[PDB]
Amino acid sequence: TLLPLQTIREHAKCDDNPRVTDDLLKLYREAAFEAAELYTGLSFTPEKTIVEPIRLKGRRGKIILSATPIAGRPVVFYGGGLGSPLELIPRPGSNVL
Amino acid sequence: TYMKIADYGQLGEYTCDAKCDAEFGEPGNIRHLEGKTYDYRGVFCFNRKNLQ
Repeated sequence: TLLPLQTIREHAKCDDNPRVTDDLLKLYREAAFEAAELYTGLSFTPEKTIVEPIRLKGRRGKIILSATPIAGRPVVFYGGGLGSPLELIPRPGSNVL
Repeated sequence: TYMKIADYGQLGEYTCDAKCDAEFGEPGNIRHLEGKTYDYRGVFCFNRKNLQ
């Protein structure tokens, strides 16, 4: 739904002459789509939810989230000397909190 | 007038980690009191001669 095969055969100048079958193009399209996701950092697959114990770093507690939540959903912390859970609305674009 | 401590009351107990439920507890009363006194008020009479 994001990118149809007809756009491939029209941009890559293979509409008339195939030069490749369809399932190989399907494998190619998955390959090109599994490469940009991890190169740019921006998550993919419609949303995800990570449970992740955070480790303290620094005297004031610099905390980087390994998955950079969306823009403003309050991240919850608990356990490890933290008596009561509390929310935290993070940075959009960066994960340094 | 005197005073009577009705009870003492509890104070928030033994939380290892913050759950914020028993903050202030509940104390007791002091119950000011009062009280009066009473009296007898009796009499009697003889005339002059049956006593003499």
